Amino acid sequence: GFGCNGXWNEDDLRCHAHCKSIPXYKGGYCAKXGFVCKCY
Repeated sequence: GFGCNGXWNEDDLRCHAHCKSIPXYKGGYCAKXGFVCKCY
């Protein structure tokens, strides 16, 4: 995943990095057992 590779591998930092790299987003929080990278 995009940093979110599960409960024991929840790198929301990298999820944020990912989403920040996407235009129209400013960040990205890691959700759903640390599996879903959700950009905002």
